[PDB]
Amino acid sequence: TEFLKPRLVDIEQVSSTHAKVTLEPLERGFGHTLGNALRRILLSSMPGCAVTEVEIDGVLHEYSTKEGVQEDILEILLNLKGLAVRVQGKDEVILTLNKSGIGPVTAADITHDGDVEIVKPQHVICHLTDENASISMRIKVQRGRGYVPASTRIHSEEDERPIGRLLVDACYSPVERIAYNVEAARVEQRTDLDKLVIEMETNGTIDPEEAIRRAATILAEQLEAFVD
Amino acid sequence: TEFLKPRLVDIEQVSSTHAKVTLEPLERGFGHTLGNALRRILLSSMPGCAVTEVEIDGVLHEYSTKEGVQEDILEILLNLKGLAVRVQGKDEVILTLNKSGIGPVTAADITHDGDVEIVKPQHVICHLTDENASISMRIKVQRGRGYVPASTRIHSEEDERPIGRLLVDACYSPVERIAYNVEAARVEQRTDLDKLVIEMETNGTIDPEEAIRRAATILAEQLEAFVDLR
Amino acid sequence: KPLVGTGMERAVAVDSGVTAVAKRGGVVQYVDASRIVIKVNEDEMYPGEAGIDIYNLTKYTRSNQNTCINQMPCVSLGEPVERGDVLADGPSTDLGELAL
Amino acid sequence: EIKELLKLGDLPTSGQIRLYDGRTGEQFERPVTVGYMYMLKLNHLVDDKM
Amino acid sequence: ILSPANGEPIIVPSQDVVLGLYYMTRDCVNAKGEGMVLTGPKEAERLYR
Repeated sequence: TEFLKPRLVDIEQVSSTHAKVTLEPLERGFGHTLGNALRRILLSSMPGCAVTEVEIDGVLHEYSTKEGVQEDILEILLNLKGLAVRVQGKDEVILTLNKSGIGPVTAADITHDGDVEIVKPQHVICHLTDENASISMRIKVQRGRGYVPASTRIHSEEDERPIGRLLVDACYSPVERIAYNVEAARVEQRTDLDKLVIEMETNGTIDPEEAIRRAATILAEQLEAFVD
Repeated sequence: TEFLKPRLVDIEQVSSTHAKVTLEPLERGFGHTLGNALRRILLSSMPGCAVTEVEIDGVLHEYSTKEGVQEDILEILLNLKGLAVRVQGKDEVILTLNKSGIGPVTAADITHDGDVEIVKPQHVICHLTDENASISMRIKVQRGRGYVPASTRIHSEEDERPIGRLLVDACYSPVERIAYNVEAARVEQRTDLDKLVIEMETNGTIDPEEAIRRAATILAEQLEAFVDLR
Repeated sequence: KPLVGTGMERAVAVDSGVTAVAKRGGVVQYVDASRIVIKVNEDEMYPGEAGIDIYNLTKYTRSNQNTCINQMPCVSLGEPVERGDVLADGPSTDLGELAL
Repeated sequence: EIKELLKLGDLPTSGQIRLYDGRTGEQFERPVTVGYMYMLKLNHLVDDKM
Repeated sequence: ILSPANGEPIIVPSQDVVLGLYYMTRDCVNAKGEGMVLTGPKEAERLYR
């Protein structure tokens, strides 16, 4: 055992959501081990809070329409996934949205509480062409883990839903994109060692370095039963 | 947040080399991550011993022949590359071989020191085909990791060696083949869990428990410089 | 050796005259890394001499394209040998088959 | 005849098997051929050109 | 990057890159995730991976 370990060289930040981190030099073939383990941990197994289940008045099914709304309801159910939320006390809670008149229905017009934080108040949901039209719905938000689509959930549930409950894809994990890359570096005589350049992009609720260290901690805490 | 940890459970020695190691429980998506991480770090970073210099008397270079020996000396070197020793205390030893008379010369009759364990004592080295023939050799055994050829060592070292030291390539790593497998486990009501099964094929020189513990150690040490700093 | 060949390995390896072929039948007497001494059968011995053949193999030697020519004994001690066999593989043969 | 041989040793008749990957541990999407070629050196070495 | 014999580009992608570009962009009739909706290319990357 004559191990070799790095000196974190660069973290060059592009915005509040983007980042890229180089790291150099690693023993030969230790680029891919670390890159791959981190990527799988980030995509599949982080915890977070997000919207799951919606109740809209006067809507029965995914195909219908409501007069006085510029969108379909498919556009609504896409605009309602990126709504980044932070819950600190509960494990699930319910929002209520109530609006009338002409104007874009931003996220600020929602009924907010003390223990729930919305991190992009400018986010759009729907438009209202007719000033004689109103909108009134209620939203269910839950805390979980990973990524879970809707077909799996509906196959799992045979419950006799009150006709009007629509189900969304969940996006619990707070990472938009991660991608690594491994290229060659040098130490005085040896031209084999590897530098690793990961490139990460998350929504609100988490600053990138925070995400990377929490993932690495998850993995080491898994391994802790062998070292000693 | 229903995190759960693995514990090393079962070891089942099929033979003196083959071995299967079970390991459970693992939450979904963690079979493959651990499986492939430590598959990649068992095949490249284990420490083991292998022969690295040979001195045989009355022979000057490795292209000659000898009186009453079946193989010519290149074959003796290529047979010595693959004997498996186990050294307890030191990091380099000198072993001695010496025999006379008709018959095959096997690895059994290396004049053992106090703390050198030879794994297979039925591995052939030479053949003697005349009643007057004799052979006497001095082998050196070291410790290290990875693959190290002879050209690198000859160009690095400034030391001077006589006419008669013969250099052998070294291949230190003991693990030969390794393959894992993820299966579905049984816990009281959690049907969500998994189990990992690693099957490992090596020569002697490594008891599998120690192999997996060393792998886990170096992985955690690598992650440590990757948690705290930023 | 090659795992898939066209049956005409053996003729090219023998008729190219680079492997040492037995001259008369017998039973091997003394095998070494650089010579083999064979003792002929009684039926093949004409009554002048004692009937031993001696083969001196040619160890490492230059080939006029600058490569290595050498020969390896292919029989053990004390096993019979019939006329026409091979007793020593050449530079690029294997038990009398062209293996390239 | 070649397929009778392949079926005598318990190997897939089609000739091609499933290969995983070395770096990521994932499976290649499609079956892949595997077999034993017989190949040669040639003496156009590099150490005589550079 | 334009040949002087006739202004046709001279960096056409050759023989192996084109097969990758041709195996990505094609359509099967049954595969999975048939007919669900996304929010951008990024969630398409996450789903495929």
